[PDB]
Amino acid sequence: SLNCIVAVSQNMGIGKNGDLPWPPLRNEFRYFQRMTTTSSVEGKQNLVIMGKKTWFSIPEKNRPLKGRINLVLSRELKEPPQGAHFLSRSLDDALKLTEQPELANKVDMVWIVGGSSVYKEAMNHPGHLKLFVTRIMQDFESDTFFPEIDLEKYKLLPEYPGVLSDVQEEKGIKYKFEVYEKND
Ligand SMILES: NC(=O)c1ccc[n+]([C@@H]2O[C@H](COP(=O)([O-])OP(=O)(O)OC[C@H]3O[C@@H](n4cnc5c(N)ncnc54)[C@H](OP(=O)(O)O)[C@@H]3O)[C@@H](O)[C@H]2O)c1
Ligand SMILES: Nc1nc(=O)c2nc(CNc3ccc(C(=O)N[C@@H](CCC(=O)O)C(=O)O)cc3)cnc2[nH]1
Repeated sequence: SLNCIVAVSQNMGIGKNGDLPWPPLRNEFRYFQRMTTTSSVEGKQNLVIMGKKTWFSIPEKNRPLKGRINLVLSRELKEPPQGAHFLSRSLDDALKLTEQPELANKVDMVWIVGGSSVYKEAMNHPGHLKLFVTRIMQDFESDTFFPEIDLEKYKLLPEYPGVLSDVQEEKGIKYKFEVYEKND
């Protein structure tokens, strides 16, 4: 299945000057690490698809995201950024690549991890799509925003395996984990 994962502020912001609009939330990042890294199929890895700015928004010491196959999207870059496993010129080229048997046999989940335009194209992609959305319950100054969630297609699930639905809090900031789903 194809999955998006994101943390959004109340104003639906996701980035500010190539970083997150809020201070580091240690447990929310752990959640991101766990969901993207954990495969539900023994012996297979997970694969993350991300835009170019998101890739460089990750501290160099954490690149590539360990335990996961990192794929970057770019139309300008000649070579893949140092540390990336794959480069693709479009979202669909990347998805077509994950379906190649040499990959599919080693890959379980595909995770879209940003940025904005990558989120938008994926959420309108036809098929089975899940959105793992962390609702940060506080407005934050942002220059990049998450696109609209169409509630005529996406349904908020009341629970999901491995996700705590209770309100969380770190550094004084409250947030909750949500999961939306659509089929075709
Ligand atoms: N809160 C969160 O969950 C979250 C998640 C991710 C990112 N962020 C934040 O969001 C910001 C980055 O997001 P962003 O939307 O500004 O940038 P982005 O979408 O990560 O990257 C934009 C660039 O990626 C390439 N690209 C994107 N979509 C493509 C496509 N379909 N095909 C080919 N290339 C494609 C292009 O590079 P070229 O110009 O080379 O073609 C484009 O200029 C940062 O501040 C980051 O910290 C937040
Ligand atoms: N829910 C969610 N939260 C985020 O913070 C998030 N961030 C991005 C993009 N930004 C980043 C920035 C840093 C790292 C990072 O350093 N990841 C490491 C360490 C996590 C940790 O232990 O804090 C990793 O292995 O996940 C990941 C994504 C994309 N989707 C997200 N989705």
